[PDB]
Amino acid sequence: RLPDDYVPPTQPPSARPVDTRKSQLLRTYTSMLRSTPLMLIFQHNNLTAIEWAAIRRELSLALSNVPVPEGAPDITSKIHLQVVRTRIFDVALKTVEFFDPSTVEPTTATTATGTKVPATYNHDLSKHAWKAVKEATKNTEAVEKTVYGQLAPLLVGPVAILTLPSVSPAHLGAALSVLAPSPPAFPAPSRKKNPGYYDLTCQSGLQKLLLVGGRIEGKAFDYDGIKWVGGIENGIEGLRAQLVH
Amino acid sequence: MKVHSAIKKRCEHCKVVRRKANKRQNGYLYIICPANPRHKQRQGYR
Amino acid sequence: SKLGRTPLSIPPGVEITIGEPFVKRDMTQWKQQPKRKITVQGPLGQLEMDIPDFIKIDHDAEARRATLSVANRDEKEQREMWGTTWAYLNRFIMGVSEGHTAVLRLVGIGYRATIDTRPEKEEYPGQQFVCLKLGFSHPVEMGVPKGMKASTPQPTRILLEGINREQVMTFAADIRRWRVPEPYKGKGIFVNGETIKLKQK
Amino acid sequence: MLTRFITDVSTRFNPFSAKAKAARLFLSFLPPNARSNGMNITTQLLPRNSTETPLLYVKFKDGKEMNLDVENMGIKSIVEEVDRHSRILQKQAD
Amino acid sequence: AISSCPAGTKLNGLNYFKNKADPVALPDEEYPEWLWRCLEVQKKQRRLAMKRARAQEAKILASGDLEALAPKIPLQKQSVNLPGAVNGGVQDAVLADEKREELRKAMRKERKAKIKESNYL
Amino acid sequence: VEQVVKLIVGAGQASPSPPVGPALGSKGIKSMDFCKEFNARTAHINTGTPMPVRVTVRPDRSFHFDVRTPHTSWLLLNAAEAPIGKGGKRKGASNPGKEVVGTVSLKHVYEIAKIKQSELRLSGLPLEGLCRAVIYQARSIGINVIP
RNA sequence: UAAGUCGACAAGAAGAUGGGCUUGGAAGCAGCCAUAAUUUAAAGAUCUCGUAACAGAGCACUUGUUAAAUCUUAAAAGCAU
Ligand SMILES: [Zn+2]
Repeated sequence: RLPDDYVPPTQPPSARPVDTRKSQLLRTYTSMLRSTPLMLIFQHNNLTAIEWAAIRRELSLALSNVPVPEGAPDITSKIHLQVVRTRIFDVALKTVEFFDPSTVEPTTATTATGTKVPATYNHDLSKHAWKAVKEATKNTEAVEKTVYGQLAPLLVGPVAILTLPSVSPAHLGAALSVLAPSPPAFPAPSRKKNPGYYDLTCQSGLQKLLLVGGRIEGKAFDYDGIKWVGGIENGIEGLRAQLVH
Repeated sequence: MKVHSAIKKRCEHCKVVRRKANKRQNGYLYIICPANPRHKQRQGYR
Repeated sequence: SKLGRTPLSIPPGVEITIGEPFVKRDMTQWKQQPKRKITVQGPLGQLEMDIPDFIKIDHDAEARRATLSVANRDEKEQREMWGTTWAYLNRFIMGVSEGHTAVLRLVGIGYRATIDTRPEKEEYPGQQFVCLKLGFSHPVEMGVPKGMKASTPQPTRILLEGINREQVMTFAADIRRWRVPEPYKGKGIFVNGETIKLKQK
Repeated sequence: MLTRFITDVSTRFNPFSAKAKAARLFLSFLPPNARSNGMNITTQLLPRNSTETPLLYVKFKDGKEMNLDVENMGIKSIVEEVDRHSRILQKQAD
Repeated sequence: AISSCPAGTKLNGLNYFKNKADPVALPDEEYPEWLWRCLEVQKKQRRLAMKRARAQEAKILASGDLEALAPKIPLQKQSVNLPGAVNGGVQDAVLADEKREELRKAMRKERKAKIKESNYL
Repeated sequence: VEQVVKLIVGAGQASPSPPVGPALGSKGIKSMDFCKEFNARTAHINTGTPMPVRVTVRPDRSFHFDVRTPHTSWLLLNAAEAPIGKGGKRKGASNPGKEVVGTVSLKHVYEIAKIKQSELRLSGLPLEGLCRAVIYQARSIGINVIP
């Protein structure tokens, strides 16, 4: 029979309860920051359900008109506008920035049979991770120089984040003109082609979304800086220009 | 008001308070409810 | 308590004067607990209270703030008077600077109110008397306490003013005691937005 | 906070500046129907390289104009002042 | 030949506009592949099972080891780091972006029971 | 408050009637104008077809109504070739668990989702997720789905 | 339990859908049966009201604000009311 000291192999000792959504959602953001290269942070102001659907309706429509005939993976539906927990999403940054996995020493663990097997606890919800982020955050001025510090003001109030699977400037123009239009660089969709955009429900929903800052390859970027990235027709073509020189 | 030997909350607004306790008596336990005045109950007899 | 920790912002003009631990001799008691006379003077008037000695005031004159603290959080008597003494200072500060007001609404056909002087029953020279025609056979006249100003912008609207909240709100309850709101038509005297739920029929 | 009595609000701040944090929270308290009621709000974002002093602008329905610096006073202190003027108006109306 | 409806079947009562005819079924091959896998979610005598069901299971289970008898802790209750890596690639990225959506439904099913039970009390 | 009302009316049948009359005649809005204004919206549908409508009556008795596609239950039954029962309209199963009225194949399900995509408010929902929203409703109206 | 406990406060609480049956009417909420799904920060074919029936107000549920550095909630036991 299972002994008392036995711990499930898929449930190492965590720093705090894992059943609660507070910690279960922290494990998601920790992985979102690693698999999402291009991330835009917005601010939502008490948007309604129907308005949320309408706001997410223009993205899907606007992001379906991006030409991708090179047989590349179908990155047109993994782009979601997700409302995240600002408080628990603040710990996510710290975990990536201030926790080094390679600094954990493996220990012997008991399986169902009771035999001792070496194991290392490097999960984000471990007591070692919690201790690292806390001690690292003790220094205030040094944290401001890090990328996390350049985003600490952003993580205040309700925040809605847009997640792109890859850094495709084409996918940004289709999402940067529907959520933060600024002609002539990123003009809003036309009225005679996209009447759904200028609806009473949707139009009133886009006024409550403000793009305060953006994060790219783990680097803080100002609002004006995002325009420079979106201005590029494509990341691939940009490299060829330097080769001709 | 209803004087029971077993007073219980009958809604979320019912509160248990001990009133009329002073230097001369111990008071009674009351169930006071602003939402429904039918939930007013007392525990003990004068 | 979570309210006793909050500092007390002293607005411009308000001046707090903390006394010294004193004991008034009481022949009826063998030992009186020391107290501290606190005066809160300002534009509108001056209020005073005597707090227990175990309460300590960190009167910051530089930043114009004053935080309270007790000598033992484990005692029930010190935890209670900590939050209470803070709630009074908050009223004293916001009562001597801005002032406390109470609005009474008279609902019901035939309910009026006038502010007239009754020199016969004056408890202090110039006392104002609120005369209420609450469908009674006799007249209802109550002299305003010394320190309060009563006026009637409209016949069915009384406006009490004073620096002591306990005095203003206690006098408003005396007026409301004549006609307590009923749940069938809403007739009565409502104090400071008080409302009553009506019946279907 | 009571927002019904506020006509217009114009905030000019920099996101990266820590002082502007107070200005950002103020924008969140506004209700959702504030746009439908007719209130006008214009937000300006400063460059990151150089940051000017944050500016806060408020107007009540009585024509009064309030202007308070964001750096000196915190967010909690800003909420206090706006409620007082919003309160006296309510007592006056009644 | 996997669908009961062959090409050319008249789709009944599926047109509400005047100047058009009821839709006619198209070839099965043209239809998207996902339409053939979205149907994966549809879910004395007792004495007879006690003779065989109870016995056969004990035979196959081979209750001599304590590896297949583990609790099999649900994913919605695990703490293992999700298979996400930094700069792992678009393959690793997408493949890593699927387990986060599979954990989403796991916790979702847990809310139904908690809400359905909360409303029963 | 701009009250909203739900009423199922006929395609080209707009006039004071049990469905139309009492739904909005009492609130105050000028109904006769709504009857002649609904015909212009519904002039390409079979006469008598039921058409859900969410009329939003703003203050001052100004009414703006958004016509919607036929009910999903109305299409599943009409497409399943169910036997007409009481009231002259195809009735659903009395016991969805035990009884079965029709067998609607997946080739029909893929179509009822496209016509339900015409609504702008439902035009963003991918069709992959919409075909299973109707297969989930066929279990409550007693319709079985055959591959 | 600073990954903000607890209380309060602000908003949200999607869609197919007015589930089918039922009844003069039954639209989450007379009753009968079903109640796998879907999409979301979340959201029961519905827990407490409400309507002739709709509508409408809360809850479960979800985010934010304030704010605890031995200060959260429950069970049992001792002694009292
Ligand atoms: Zn009660």
